[PDB]
Amino acid sequence: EPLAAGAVILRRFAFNAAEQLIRDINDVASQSPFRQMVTPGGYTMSVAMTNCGHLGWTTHRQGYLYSPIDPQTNKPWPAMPQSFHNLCQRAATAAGYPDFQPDACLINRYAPGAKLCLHQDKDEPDLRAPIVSVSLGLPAIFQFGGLKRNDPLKRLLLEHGDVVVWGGESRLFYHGIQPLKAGFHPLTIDCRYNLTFRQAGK
DNA sequence: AGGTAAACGT
DNA sequence: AACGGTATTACCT
Ligand SMILES: O=C(O)CCC(=O)C(=O)O
Ligand SMILES: [Mn+2]
Repeated sequence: EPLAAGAVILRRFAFNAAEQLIRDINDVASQSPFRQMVTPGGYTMSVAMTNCGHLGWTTHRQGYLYSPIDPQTNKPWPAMPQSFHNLCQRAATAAGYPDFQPDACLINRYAPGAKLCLHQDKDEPDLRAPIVSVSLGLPAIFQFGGLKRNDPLKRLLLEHGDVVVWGGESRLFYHGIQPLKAGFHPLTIDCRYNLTFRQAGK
């Protein structure tokens, strides 16, 4: 019944914290605005993104990279809000990863139709640390597979406040998001946000 | 050697 | 529309 070895879903874990989380997303984006990044191959992603914390995930021509500087503003990413950090630590603890210290939070925003094709999170040098993923606003279908792209997928609806954590044996599993269905949510109005916490540095 | 980008047709 | 090809290569370090 558990998501996978080392992996768990904490349904509605972030429900009570969500209004403050969303105020702080708005604050982060007021400094480093959401933008749709362009892949190395030249395609614009459907998800709009920004980052907070000491390191931010970015693409550039040469690949994927963590950087301490937002290439759009040329200034450091905004500091990680304490609300984000406190929620992360509680969720990580509840999921069995009490020692997790993220230094990076990638904020994804899904408009209707936006998706994330199956991928692995492998840009982090220390793969001992888990990923903590917090869903806010409109629901989305999350794909969670195995070590190989063709391993069979579990498909789970992720609703507002749901937190998923993966690590250990499932750290490098393929995962993704199916094209967002249009809808209404009273706190985000017409979108989904996802916060993805990582330990990106050493 | 090995790391690793990947987001159209059936 | 769920599944899988593509990187079965071309380039870095
Ligand atoms: O949006 C999600 O639920 C997953 C996001 C994700 O996998 C990523 O940003 O790497
Ligand atoms: Mn991911």
